[PDB]
Amino acid sequence: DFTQMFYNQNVKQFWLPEEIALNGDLLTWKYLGKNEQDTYMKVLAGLTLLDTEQGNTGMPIVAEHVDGHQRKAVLNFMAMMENAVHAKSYSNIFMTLAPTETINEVFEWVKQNKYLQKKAQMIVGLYKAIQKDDEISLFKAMVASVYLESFLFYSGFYYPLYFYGQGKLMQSGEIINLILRDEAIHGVYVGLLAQEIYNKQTEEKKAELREFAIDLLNQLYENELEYTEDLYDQVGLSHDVKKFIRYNANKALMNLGFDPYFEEEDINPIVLNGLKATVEPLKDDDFYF
Amino acid sequence: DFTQMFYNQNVKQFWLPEEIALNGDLLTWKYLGKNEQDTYMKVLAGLTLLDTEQGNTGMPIVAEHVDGHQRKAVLNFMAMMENAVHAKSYSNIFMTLAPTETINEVFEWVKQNKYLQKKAQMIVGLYKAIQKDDEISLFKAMVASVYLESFLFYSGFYYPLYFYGQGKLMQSGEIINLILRDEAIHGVYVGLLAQEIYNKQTEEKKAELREFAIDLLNQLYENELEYTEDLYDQVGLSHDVKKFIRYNANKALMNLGFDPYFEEEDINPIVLNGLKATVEPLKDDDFYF
Amino acid sequence: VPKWIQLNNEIMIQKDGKFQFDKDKEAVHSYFVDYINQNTVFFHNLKEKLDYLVENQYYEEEFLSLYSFEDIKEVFKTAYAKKFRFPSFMSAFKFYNDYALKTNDKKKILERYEDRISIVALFFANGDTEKAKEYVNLMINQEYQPSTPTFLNAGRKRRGELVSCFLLEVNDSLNDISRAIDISMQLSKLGGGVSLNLSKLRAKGEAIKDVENATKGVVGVMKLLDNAFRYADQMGQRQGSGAAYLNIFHRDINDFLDTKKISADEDVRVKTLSIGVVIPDKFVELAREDKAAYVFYPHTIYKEYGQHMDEMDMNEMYDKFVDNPRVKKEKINPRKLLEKLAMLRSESGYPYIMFQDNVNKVHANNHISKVKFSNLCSEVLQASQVSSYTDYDEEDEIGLDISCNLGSLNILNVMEHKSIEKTVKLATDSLTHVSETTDIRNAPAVRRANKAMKSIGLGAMNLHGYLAQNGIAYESPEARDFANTFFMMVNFYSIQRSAEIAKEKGETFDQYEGSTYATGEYFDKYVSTDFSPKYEKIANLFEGMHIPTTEDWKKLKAFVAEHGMYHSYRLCIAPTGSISYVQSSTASVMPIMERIEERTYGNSKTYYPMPGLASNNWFFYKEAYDMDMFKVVDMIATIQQHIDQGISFTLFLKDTMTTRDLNRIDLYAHHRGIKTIYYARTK
Amino acid sequence: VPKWIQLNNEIMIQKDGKFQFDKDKEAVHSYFVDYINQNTVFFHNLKEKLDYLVENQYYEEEFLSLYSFEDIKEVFKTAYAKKFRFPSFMSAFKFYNDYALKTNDKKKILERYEDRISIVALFFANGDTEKAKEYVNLMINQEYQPSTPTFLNAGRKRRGELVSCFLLEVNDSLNDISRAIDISMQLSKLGGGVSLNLSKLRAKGEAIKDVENATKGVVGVMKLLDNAFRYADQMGQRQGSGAAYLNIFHRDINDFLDTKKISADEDVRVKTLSIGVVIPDKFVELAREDKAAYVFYPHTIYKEYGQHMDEMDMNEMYDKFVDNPRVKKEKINPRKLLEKLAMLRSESGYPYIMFQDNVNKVHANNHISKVKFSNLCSEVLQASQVSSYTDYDEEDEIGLDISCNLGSLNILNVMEHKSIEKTVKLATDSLTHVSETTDIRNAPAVRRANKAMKSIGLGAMNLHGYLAQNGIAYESPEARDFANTFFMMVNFYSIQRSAEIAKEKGETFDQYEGSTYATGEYFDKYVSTDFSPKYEKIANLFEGMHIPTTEDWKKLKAFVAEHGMYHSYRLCIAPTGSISYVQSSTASVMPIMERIEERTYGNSKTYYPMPGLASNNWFFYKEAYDMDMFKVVDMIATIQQHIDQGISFTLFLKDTMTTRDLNRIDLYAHHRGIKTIYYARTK
Ligand SMILES: Nc1ncnc2c1ncn2[C@@H]1O[C@H](COP(=O)(O)OP(=O)(O)OP(=O)(O)O)[C@@H](O)[C@H]1O
Ligand SMILES: Nc1ncnc2c1ncn2[C@@H]1O[C@H](COP(=O)(O)OP(=O)(O)OP(=O)(O)O)[C@@H](O)[C@H]1O
Ligand SMILES: Cc1cn([C@H]2C[C@H](O)[C@@H](COP(=O)(O)OP(=O)(O)OP(=O)(O)O)O2)c(=O)[nH]c1=O
Ligand SMILES: [Mg+2]
Ligand SMILES: [Mg+2]
Ligand SMILES: [Mn+2]
Ligand SMILES: [Mn+2]
Ligand SMILES: [Mn+2]
Ligand SMILES: [Mn+2]
Repeated sequence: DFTQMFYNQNVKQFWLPEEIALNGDLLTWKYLGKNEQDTYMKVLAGLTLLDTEQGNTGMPIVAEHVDGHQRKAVLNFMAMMENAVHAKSYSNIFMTLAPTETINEVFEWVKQNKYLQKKAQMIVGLYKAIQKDDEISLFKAMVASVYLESFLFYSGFYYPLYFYGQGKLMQSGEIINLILRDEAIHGVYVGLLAQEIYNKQTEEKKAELREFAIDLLNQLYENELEYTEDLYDQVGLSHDVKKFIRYNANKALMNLGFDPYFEEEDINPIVLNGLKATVEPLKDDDFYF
Repeated sequence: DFTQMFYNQNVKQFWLPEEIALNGDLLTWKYLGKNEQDTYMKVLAGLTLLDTEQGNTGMPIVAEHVDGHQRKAVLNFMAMMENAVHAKSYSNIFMTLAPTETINEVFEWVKQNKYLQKKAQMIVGLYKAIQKDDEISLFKAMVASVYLESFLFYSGFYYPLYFYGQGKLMQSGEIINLILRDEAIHGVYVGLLAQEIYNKQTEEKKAELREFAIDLLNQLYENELEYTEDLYDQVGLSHDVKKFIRYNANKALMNLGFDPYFEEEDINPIVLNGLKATVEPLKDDDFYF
Repeated sequence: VPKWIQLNNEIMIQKDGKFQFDKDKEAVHSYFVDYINQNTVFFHNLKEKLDYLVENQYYEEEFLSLYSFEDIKEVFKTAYAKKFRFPSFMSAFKFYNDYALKTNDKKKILERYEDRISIVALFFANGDTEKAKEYVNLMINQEYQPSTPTFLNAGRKRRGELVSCFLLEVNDSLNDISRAIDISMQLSKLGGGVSLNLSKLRAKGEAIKDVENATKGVVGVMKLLDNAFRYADQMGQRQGSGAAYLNIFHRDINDFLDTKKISADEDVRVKTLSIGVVIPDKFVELAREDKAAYVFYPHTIYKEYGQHMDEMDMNEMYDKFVDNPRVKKEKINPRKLLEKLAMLRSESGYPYIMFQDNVNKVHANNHISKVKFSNLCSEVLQASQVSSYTDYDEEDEIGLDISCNLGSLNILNVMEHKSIEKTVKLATDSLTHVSETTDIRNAPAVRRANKAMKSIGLGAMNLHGYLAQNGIAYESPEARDFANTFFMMVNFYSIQRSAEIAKEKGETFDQYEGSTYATGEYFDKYVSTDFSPKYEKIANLFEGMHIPTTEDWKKLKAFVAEHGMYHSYRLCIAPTGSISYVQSSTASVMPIMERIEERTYGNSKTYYPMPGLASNNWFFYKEAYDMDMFKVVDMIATIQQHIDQGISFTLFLKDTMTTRDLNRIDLYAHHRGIKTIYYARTK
Repeated sequence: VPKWIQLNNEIMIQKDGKFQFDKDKEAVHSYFVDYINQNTVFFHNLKEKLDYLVENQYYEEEFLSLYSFEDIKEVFKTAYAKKFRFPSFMSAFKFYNDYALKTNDKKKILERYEDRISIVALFFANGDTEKAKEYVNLMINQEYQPSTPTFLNAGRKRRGELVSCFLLEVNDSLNDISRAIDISMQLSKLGGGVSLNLSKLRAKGEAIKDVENATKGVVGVMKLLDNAFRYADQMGQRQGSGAAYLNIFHRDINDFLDTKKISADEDVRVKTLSIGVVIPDKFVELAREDKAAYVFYPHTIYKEYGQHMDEMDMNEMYDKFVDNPRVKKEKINPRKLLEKLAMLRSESGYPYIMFQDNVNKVHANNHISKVKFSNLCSEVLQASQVSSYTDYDEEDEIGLDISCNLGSLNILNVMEHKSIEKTVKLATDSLTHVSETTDIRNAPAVRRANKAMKSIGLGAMNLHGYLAQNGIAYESPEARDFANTFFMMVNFYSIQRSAEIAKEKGETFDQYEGSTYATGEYFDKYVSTDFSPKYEKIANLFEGMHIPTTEDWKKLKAFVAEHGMYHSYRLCIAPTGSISYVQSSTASVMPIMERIEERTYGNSKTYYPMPGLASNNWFFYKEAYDMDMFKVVDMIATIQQHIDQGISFTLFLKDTMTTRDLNRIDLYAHHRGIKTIYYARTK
């Protein structure tokens, strides 16, 4: 009942980072403190890693196991967006704002950062555990994918949105909003596929799947807290970002058909402001009048 | 040396089925004989069936085994074009020209056809034989992929190009020309990835891979001749189609860095109509002798 | 943004749901209060102005020396006594940006509208002060408008030629091809549009000195001509414009047409060379009956019969060509060729279509030659004889190359003044003067044909404007009735003036005795059919003017028999591109493309409503694309029955209609007697 | 594969580590016993053969009618008495594929080598049986080889022109440009390579009658000429080849060069027109001193001084041009321009380099005109006067357009027969006959210059072959000594024959009295310096032949002063591309590109070893790319000191060397007196 409308929405949202000129951010970037620039680079690098794996691994593997040519076409399109559009856009931003050495250093930093490695290990592990014709392993990977789309990106998205909302780094911010617009529909779509599998189960099996989903969310959440503190303490925003990730965790649960898990909190209003001609043959009657 | 350049060329060639209005083809379709309509339907179904294998297996399997983030992104983009753009385009052409019952029957026929099946299963067999961390099996699959993209499609493309060059079925011919333009670049790109593997091999292993490629080409070519007579004898075109197959076989070989196998031949003109030395400054005392 | 531009853009701003058309008038005032008067050079008296313009090499001394200064001052005073005011901003802008004389530094205005009109009148009269005043009254009433070459360059020392339509015949030889390239370059240097007939050229794969498969065809000649026209581009002012015409039975016709396809390679496509196709009735008959046609190799036909393929009647020669084994030919499908023509016209508006038999069944000078091709605007249709340009130190055989003299009647201004006769006769006299004063020393056949034929083209414009301001739809039968009557009177008075000039000078055009004017055949339909208006509204429009009857036409026929006719050709309806702005008129006899046209000059936007457009006549100013092309064809045929040459007839198509509709319009034009089809403009 | 093809490919199959050169001989035998003798057309006697070739429009009957059939039979018997055998397969293959006369359908061979030589000799002799036998003995011994046009087309009805190269001067006018395009097409139709001097054409951004920034420059004329040469491509057999020459002080010199850049846009790129650059000594002096130079607008200089920029000496007028405010100029870096020249020559081998001062410091006809440009092969260096092609119906001022007839001495065969004098005199007579019977009816300046200058080009081939077959390294001083002596002998006997022809005809070339031949200056270095060999080996090589001394040169100078010279120009060393194969000779005086060349014909491949290549002379046949270009420059300068026209000097470069090395080679060539540099071929 939904794939065709998602197909149409995904293809109509198609974009490339080159559509957005980035040289306009040069001055507002220059004006940020060293702490702010550091957090910003690292935040986008963490996002780049997530999209790299979502494009290389997550979306293609889910596409492989989901039945139906139209469902596969949507998932293939989403996969392309992840690595050919989203992951690449971050390099466009980096290449504009930062010198090569700072770019090299931040990519080295992703490799050695323990929270980023842990979250990649956990998410990719679940993708690679999918067994052919085994719907339960597929469900588990789809939960992981929804958590990546609708929860994990948001510790990263906070900062570009926070600046956009203050009228700073607005070209980079425009790119990020386009990425976010895509991930929102990706999270909903994968959520609907996960619910399909969940709804086939016995009540006992469903109870176990909810346990899996909630245990996984909590494990990812605890890691994301440490990641958030590590990045945002130097810019004074860790508590604010934490509220934002809890907000989005609830959206991820809802995408999976589950009740919200965290209590509602006031999000920084700045971040909320951040959101040939046709040819016919000649008939013999056309020669007479 | 080449992936970013191909990335650029691929994304700038992006298109959607909806861009070409198909209904005006009915003004020339109605004037074709039964044999012409039959051949066109059968050719179209042949292309559709082969392209589906490439979208569901060929491109995604190569993307899975190739190392490199940028290569995986380009390959993902190509897989997207197969599944999201090409497949919808072929379906659109069919739905415009034939009623539902006729489409189902043509696909039943072509699905049972000996020559279409032989080539489809030969290609799919090589994709299924790729082994993790074995570059030889990957190379063999890449050869199969290049043969599909740059050679096997062309016994089929001939007919729409033949009409397109005559002013018939111009809307669907425009679509086919866009598809063909994508398959050409797909073949060249996968060809470069195959040459990379080939160049890492010993001289004995190279000779062995060359023998594999030529042997495979021979098997496919002999089946193409039979496929060609089966479809095109009823419309009197087989001689010219055979010249077009050999010409495209030579392009496929050149994509794989190999010499042409067949002598140069001229192609049907209707189908054709359808289709630094080191700078060193003068240091003075070079004017005196 | 200047004040006049704001006042002009205020037109689109709707007040009470209506366009502020009157604001345009205010813009004109601003354009004269803020810009024109400030940048117009003023002199203490006209004597000082004339001395400054002559001394600084702006004007010519010869034409001003024919009058005393008192006569020139009287002519200028007559021009200024009208107190002419441009009714729209675009009229004054186009005149003072395109036609008004400016200093060498292009920052000051030396000529007003009255000054330019007075100078052109003095040039026309050639020493007659009363005739100069008559011309001044004609042009300041805006009844007659000399063409852009004549209007811009008359009386100016730094000028091009007053003729800008040139038709060249190219003979099948390398010497003739090189001479054609040279003449095209020389005429483009003079500022003229050059049309070349390539039908006599042998096709690709023909023999040169009995060596086979040697000829490059007409496409190589087209490449040479395209390079020549790119090189000769009016001293780097305008893009060099040329046209090539090929008969549809020439074998290269496909490759010819292939020069305009977008998919054509760089060695095939010509970009600055317009193409036209000549379609004899035989091709239309073959397409109608679906019989497969044959495209012939011209050199084999020339060897077999001693005459070029385009020099004989294909209707009686086609079967003999097909049955002749010594004539080489290729099988084609005429319906496929027609569909290719329609597709190419949809893509790019090319080629121009010339219906050879439609032209030649009413051609008065078939004895001299049949009309084999048209001009760059596809409205000049005259007899031409090819020239034999031999080697060096050998005498050339100079033929006839067409070069007619353009000038347009403003139908609205002419008819509101009830002066069809006077305007037509004065325009004929001015065109005769400009033809006599034209001397081209690098085009021998053009000069010879100008001296011999004395052919002029008297056109008309503001037909749709006049009809819309009089509550008449362009597609209505009343509009066709008016066009019939008006252009029959124009033809009558043009023939009368030509015969009067022949009687006065004692000479006719060369080979007039063989023309249908001399034999009286031309007047047949005029001595038997009455062309008085059949509708009371049109008759009331013609009130106050004598409409020539059949007895008047018989008297004119007798007068022509006794005295002859000075001009071989008199009437041709040119597109009238930019002069229609200055005259505040709709272009040619074509229907308007847009009611209000938006243009971009510099970095500023400007808005030109069609002349006389208001709320009352908004519906009558129907756009050309919304009109039925069959009724436009009917109107153009109604006009063409009174025009000896052709009419620049542009088709106006919607993006929805297909090539079948374009082919149907072309075939209905052929059926209705349309001589030429100019362009297929798709909205 | 054919048997002779296998035998020829057997050369590269080494036996005992050595090439099987003798197998080549076997191939020729096969090529004759399996193909040539079977494909030849034999008649009962020579009478039937001559009659069949005459009536079937293969031969012109006029030149054969000057002899009785007994004399023609005697000439043919003299040709066949030598029993000439082709020593290599490629010699016979090249003759019978490019020069032997075939039937209309090209299925059989009508002309043998002896038949072709007899026909050419009979054409040369012009009715003299003994002279015809002398020519037969000269050509069958392969001492002299007429150029490809003369050898291929002499005595043929379907022939083209016997002149290989034509040089046109283009005046700065549209009429002159169009005439140049026409003449270029006419001469390419005749088969000759056309060179055009574009230095008189005004640069881009010049005024055409007081309207500024109007000219397209030399690039527009270049595009026109490129299209003209593309169209006139020898009836589609050989691609039309043209050359454009521009002075390095022309303002368009960069744009000129930009026509050959591989990144040039299609609107600028020119692909069928070779480019040459004429460099005066002033440019080299400015580049040497690193002083910024000035390129000039030709039209401003012509307006100020009344003469063209290339019409006067830049070495004395450059400072006046720079200090003149009425002359327009642009600043350039001469060293950057030299580096651009080197880069362009590395990328594409263009432009040709003509050192104008090197040409004109020894030019004998500076009074007539200075040499301002060269031919398509950059070896013709003659005085030319520009023509004033005026408007139609106006008389044209016909100037002098260079044209000379080519003929090459085979150095090995000439010295083996010890017949430098006889071969040179007979070749001069044959070239004089070719000039006399040449009459071009569409190039007036070419015809007038041929009639007046009487210029001929007597070249030489097989210099490297003779040196390698005699154990002399091409770069050795002994080789340069041999070249000095041999070409001094050639110049001496050419001057003697020219003076003898002038005496026997009582006429000299036009304006000979002002030449250095008449004043005796030309003989200065010949009456004070002895050019006898300085090495004993070279003197032994010249044994049996009287080497002219200073006394013989003084006697020749007195003889010239008494009688004059018939030819303005006598010696020019053409590349001799394909006719060197038939003569079994190395191409021109250039060193061999490769010892064995692999050429693909049809679907087969053939190997041509250099003439006389063997084990003992393998290293004497040093490849040109492996040679020091400075010593090749020394050789070419040594030859050039005895050649009145230029030498087609191709530079042979390695890929490792930079553009600085190419610039150093060019500057050393300029220092050593090299007149022209042909090509920069990179291995
Ligand atoms: N619409 C117009 N078309 C042409 N010229 C105009 C126009 N409006 C103004 N001008 C020029 O500006 C001058 C000033 O005209 P304005 O409307 O102020 O009153 P006027 O009574 O015509 O003036 P004047 O004393 O100049 O005759 C005119 O004489 C004329 O030269
Ligand atoms: N290398 C060659 N060059 C030219 N012609 C050749 C060559 N080889 C063979 N021929 C021609 O083919 C013929 C074959 O004869 P071949 O040379 O084998 O010797 P032959 O029969 O003893 O006679 P002869 O040598 O006296 O002509 C020759 O007479 C000659 O006409
Ligand atoms: C006509 C024309 C000339 N030219 C250039 C090329 C010629 O070398 C140069 C001379 O043209 P000319 O034929 O000499 O023009 P002209 O004689 O009327 O002008 P002037 O009195 O100044 O000589 O102008 C163009 O570049 N484009 C053109 O269209
Ligand atoms: Mg001829
Ligand atoms: Mg001039
Ligand atoms: Mn993403
Ligand atoms: Mn996503
Ligand atoms: Mn596809
Ligand atoms: Mn593909």
